[PDB]
Amino acid sequence: FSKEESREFMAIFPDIVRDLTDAGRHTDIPEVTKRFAKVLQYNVPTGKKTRGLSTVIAYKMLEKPENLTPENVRLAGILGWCVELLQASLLIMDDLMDRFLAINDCLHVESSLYSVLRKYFSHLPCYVPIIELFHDVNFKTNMGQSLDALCMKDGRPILSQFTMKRYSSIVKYKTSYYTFQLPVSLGMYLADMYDPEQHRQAKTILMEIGEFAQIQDDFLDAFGDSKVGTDIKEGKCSWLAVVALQRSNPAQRQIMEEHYGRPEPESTQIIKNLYIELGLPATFAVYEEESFNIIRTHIHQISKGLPHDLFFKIMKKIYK
Amino acid sequence: SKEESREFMAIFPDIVRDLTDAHTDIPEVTKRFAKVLQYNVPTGKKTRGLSTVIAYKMLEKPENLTPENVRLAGILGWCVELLQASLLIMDDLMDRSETRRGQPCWYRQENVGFLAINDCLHVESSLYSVLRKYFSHLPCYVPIIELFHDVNFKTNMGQSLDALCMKDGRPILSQFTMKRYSSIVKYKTSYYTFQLPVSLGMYLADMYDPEQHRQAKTILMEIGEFAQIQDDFLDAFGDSKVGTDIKEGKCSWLAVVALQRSNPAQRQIMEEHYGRPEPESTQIIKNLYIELGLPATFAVYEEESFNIIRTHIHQISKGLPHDLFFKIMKKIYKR
Ligand SMILES: CC(C)=CCC/C(C)=C/COP(=O)(O)OP(=O)(O)O
Ligand SMILES: [Mg+2]
Ligand SMILES: [Mg+2]
Ligand SMILES: [Mg+2]
Ligand SMILES: [Mn+2]
Repeated sequence: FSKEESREFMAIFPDIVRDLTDAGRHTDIPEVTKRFAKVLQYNVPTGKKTRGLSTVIAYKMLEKPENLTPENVRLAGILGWCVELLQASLLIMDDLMDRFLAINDCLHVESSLYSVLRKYFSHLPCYVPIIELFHDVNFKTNMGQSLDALCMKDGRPILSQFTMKRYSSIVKYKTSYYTFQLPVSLGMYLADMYDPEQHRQAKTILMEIGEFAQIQDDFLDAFGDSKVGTDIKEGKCSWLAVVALQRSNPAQRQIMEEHYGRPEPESTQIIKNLYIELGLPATFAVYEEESFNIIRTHIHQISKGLPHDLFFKIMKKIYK
Repeated sequence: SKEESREFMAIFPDIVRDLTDAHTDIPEVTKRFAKVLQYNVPTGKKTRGLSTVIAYKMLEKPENLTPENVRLAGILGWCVELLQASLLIMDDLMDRSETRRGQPCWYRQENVGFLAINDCLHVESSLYSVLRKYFSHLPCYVPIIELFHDVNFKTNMGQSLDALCMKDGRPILSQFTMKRYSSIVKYKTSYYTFQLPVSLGMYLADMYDPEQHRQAKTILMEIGEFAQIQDDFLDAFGDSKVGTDIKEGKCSWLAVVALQRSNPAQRQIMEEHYGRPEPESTQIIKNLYIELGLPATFAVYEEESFNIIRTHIHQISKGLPHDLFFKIMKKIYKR
């Protein structure tokens, strides 16, 4: 992202906080409104805002050059901040259901994005498609979180649940819809692109990129140079665990049953040793090359009047 | 009414099918979501959902009250019940409560716990899918979506304000003012319980005049304040649900008025014993409420508030049926 794109995007955030904390309204509840400003300030605008900035970039690469006014690019930035409010609610729910934050802050922050949408977009033709997209993405993300939870019982991973079909569904519902589809579909709607066939062609490619993104992340959790990866300790339905179970003989499966999802550092090393024995690094290398080629082909084939350069830019960001 | 109750209850199974059986790649999680809805949504009194139907029936032109429109009002009532179910799932986890409507709290069910947070957000998100299915073609669609999102935001402000009356699980009695109490009740309870059903009835009746919505709101916030004060009173003075407001350190009307009326010695009993787990501390607080004459104070408030609200309803500007607001008063005051 350019300095100009980043600075213009960041310039919106203080307005969003003022909008949501009723600045100029003279509220009857100033204590809790001031607290909510801190919830937003402490949790929403920090670090990389990749999903929010991707919303702006998607809009800039989908819209007609003539319509790329400072006003329309600022609307794209506001949609980007609504994606970041959703991201912040999800990260808050993560901080809560593993560990100042109150349990209802995740609900509150999620609800706040709809107030921002009403303020800035309610008079535009894209309003209803955009709110329905956020509604649908919220519901599907919750389904993905529940499907992930159905892989654990009484603090132990259920290895019979670790199928590639279930893994692919968790990644799609829990992560890819809100991370990859939502920014691009928002850019399309702000560009007055409503055609279901266009959204569908974008979705096919974005779910493929999202699957590689999570598989790469799962690979690096164990095999990256260090955050220090805890997927094995936490019993996560990781791509590595799924493929290990596909590749295991009965003796190797017994090692997974005994040592996967255990707190002891030695058990994490036993699983890493089994992943090495099973050739998961070589399997990832083959998958990275094969998935790159398939996705590149699908982007070359993209039709329905969609630009290729947006999808190539997304693919190159993930694959480097 | 038997007919109203049965017609309303008949809609629930269709809504569960709409939300779980219309994602064919993930049947395990749709089957689980059906159980989340079946446990948390349809077993209560459904006062708020039924009140949405009654509000609509009293706001709509009699000649437009078709079975089809009454069913739409019922679907909106179930969306209110979905919102409430999400809120109580979350509140029960936050308050670590044992039971709700005489069932174990959802978060206490095997392998839920903090996953109740995801179930809360899921149940709330689900009502917008119901709205899209049945209302997307109607002029009331966007006002209704916006009302649900705004009431969710305001209810969260109420829940967070309630939490600013506690520090590390101990009540902050300096926070227990009638001003803060009134604000908690308005935002945490009255908006979703009283404003939302009536405003939904108004929108389905194509009544969009913000001033009609404002006048309804003034009366409904007054009725909602009495409703919560009565509930607080009965938590301590009701005849056996066994009330635990004292043990929980709740910012109750009884605690607020006790602090107004207390001499320094009585204040110290509140400081020492309010929000403690020991049964004898609850007894000490109840005994202080008796010493301070809170029963007589409630009896006077019940009489005066009834008369003041009846006066305000008589003054409601034409367009709104006084009968609707009197019917709500009669439900709450039982007269
Ligand atoms: C944003 C959220 C989660 C709002 C909760 C709304 C609500 C009605 C809580 C119950 O209040 P309470 O805990 O004072 O009373 P009860 O005794 O009914 O739990
Ligand atoms: Mg990871
Ligand atoms: Mg509670
Ligand atoms: Mg009560
Ligand atoms: Mn509570």
